[PDB]
Amino acid sequence: STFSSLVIGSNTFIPTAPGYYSLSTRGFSDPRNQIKISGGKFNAKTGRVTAAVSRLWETDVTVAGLPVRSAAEVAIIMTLGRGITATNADVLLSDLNTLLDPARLDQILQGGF
Amino acid sequence: STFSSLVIGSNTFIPTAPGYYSLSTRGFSDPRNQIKISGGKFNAKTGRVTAAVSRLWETDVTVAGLPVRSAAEVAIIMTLGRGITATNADVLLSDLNTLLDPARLDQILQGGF
Amino acid sequence: STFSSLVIGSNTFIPTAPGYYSLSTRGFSDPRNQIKISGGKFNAKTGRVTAAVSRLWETDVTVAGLPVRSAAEVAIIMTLGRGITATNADVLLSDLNTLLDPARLDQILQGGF
Amino acid sequence: STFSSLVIGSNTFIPTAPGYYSLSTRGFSDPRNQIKISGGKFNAKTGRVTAAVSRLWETDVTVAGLPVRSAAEVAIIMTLGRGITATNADVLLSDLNTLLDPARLDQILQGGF
Amino acid sequence: STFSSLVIGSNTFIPTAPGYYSLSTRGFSDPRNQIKISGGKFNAKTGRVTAAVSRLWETDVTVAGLPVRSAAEVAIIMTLGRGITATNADVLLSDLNTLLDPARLDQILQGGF
Amino acid sequence: STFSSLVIGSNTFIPTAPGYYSLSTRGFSDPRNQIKISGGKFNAKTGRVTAAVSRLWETDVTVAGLPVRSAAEVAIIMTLGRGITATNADVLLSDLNTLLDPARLDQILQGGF
RNA sequence: AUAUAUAUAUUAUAUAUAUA
Repeated sequence: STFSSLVIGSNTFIPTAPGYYSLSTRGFSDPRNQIKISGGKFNAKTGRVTAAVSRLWETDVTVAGLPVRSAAEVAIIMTLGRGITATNADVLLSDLNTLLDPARLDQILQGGF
Repeated sequence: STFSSLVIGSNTFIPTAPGYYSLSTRGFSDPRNQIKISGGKFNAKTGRVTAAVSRLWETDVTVAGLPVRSAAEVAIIMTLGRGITATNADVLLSDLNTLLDPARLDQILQGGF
Repeated sequence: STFSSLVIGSNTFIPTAPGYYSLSTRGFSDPRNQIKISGGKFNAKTGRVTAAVSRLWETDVTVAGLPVRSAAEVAIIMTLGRGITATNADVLLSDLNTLLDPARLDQILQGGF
Repeated sequence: STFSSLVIGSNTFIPTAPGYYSLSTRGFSDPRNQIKISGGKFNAKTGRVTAAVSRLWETDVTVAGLPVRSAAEVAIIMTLGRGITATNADVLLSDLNTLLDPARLDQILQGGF
Repeated sequence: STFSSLVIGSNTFIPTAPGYYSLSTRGFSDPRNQIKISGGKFNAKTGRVTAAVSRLWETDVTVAGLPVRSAAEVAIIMTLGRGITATNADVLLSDLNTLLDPARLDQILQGGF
Repeated sequence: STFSSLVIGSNTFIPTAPGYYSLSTRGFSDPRNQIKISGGKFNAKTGRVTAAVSRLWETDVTVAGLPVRSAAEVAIIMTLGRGITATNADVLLSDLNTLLDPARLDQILQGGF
């Protein structure tokens, strides 16, 4: 609703459902490729604001000879006390995306502590 | 202590607690600056692996004229089905980091759908 | 029966069953391509005449590796109070067709409010 | 909310209520001129997505010597099985609008089969 | 997000939450400076439309030697019967703004009947 | 009681009832044109003061051929924490009256969010 | 008689399509 479109490089996401922005290429019965945004929740009790941006992707892969549609969800959840800047948030996120290369991800996905 | 250390640019994080890595500069009384990794959860019931990497940062900031220590937490939660690659995950995460610039982050944190 | 045939562009629909007009080409085992008209109903309680023109199209597509025939139905329903012209109705219909392009339709099918 | 505004020819419709887009000119006591969109509903049982776009227009006409406000509603209802494109739907809609001219519409409103 | 932006002199308000527009300068941790619009409620029972526009402003001020963040909210509630124009409303509102200068505002806030 | 009269341009309002100031032109059985002031309420619990100034106007309009007296009420409600100035109030009010022109009022009165 | 779907009013009212 509040964003007219979300652009990432070449890819352009149009808003479909409340909180939902799906790729312009993808049809309605095509595998989902989208972004979910729920944000701005704030309670005086915690003094902290909470928001969440999820990236959801589906791909058709043949596993054990059977074509199945597999899902993949990367959800970011932000909890920021008063005094924190959106810039602080992007810095922490950037730190995490730098930290997660496919090496460490394969190792963490099988159990890396 | 699967990872001996986590390096992000110049910043180096040493392991302290199980799945906890904090910056080498900081003290224990100093505000927290750290990374929590708990990953690798798999059930063949759903064929889905689930992992989480969290970034936690505290800063001493003056808010409305009063000195306060505030917390900021960006948590990534990955839920991947069979046949999704760690490369797919880094792609989706990179998409999210590119999407979240401070402008959109602020809009969403103030309530953006 | 009250329409001898319905011409739409290149295609010509002949009546088969009461209120049914299918494409002249199709054989009986071919997928259905038809128009269902039923209208003129008036109840004194509401003072509203009501009419409907449905369009039904089937196509053979492979889904989940199985060749299957799926359907697609677009139904227009007109409810008009005393003092409305058929021209008022064609104006409203034209408005809706100008409004619904494939992009907006995909959006609405994926959950558009 | 997912559409900032709907332009149709000269006229421009702004959203007022969830799923409602009325003409920007009209005041609150003026007759209603609006579009009602609600769609995206999918049930696994039928494998059919269903959506609806209604057009609602009221006008003030004297009937039986009494000035009365009467309504006129043209509702499009889309039911699409797996493997249909939004382009398939716009084609069917265009077919119906080409088909329905005022003459045929008057005929159908007066009882056309 | 019916209104893409609210402009008042030099100040520009962007939409954040449903019916919420905050100044483009401010951050989420920064004090609130915003406009809440919730309007258009109509029942034919009373023939009365009801709408509300609120202005919310926070400032960090030292009070009795202690730094405090204080809130200030001016809320307009319009209740209009059939046949009242939006022009009538702006006239009445302009009357109220002309009437409330700081002298009378202070007198009334200290208890003026 | 506390104000001897309220003057707005050419128009002069005399106090009639406690909290009530009606136009000097208007008789007692004439349509109401008045200002209601209730103000100064302050509780230590909230720390905030509340006041309210309403503008009430009635006009005779023929609707559906029947002459009816329609009401119109624009109420301002102020809630100001300690540290706020009456000048701050007039500024916020002035912002609102600048923001509400007949364009945006007609659009909000039919539902603008 | 069964199944599916849309719109109006504060559970009720109106309407379309598929199957026996």
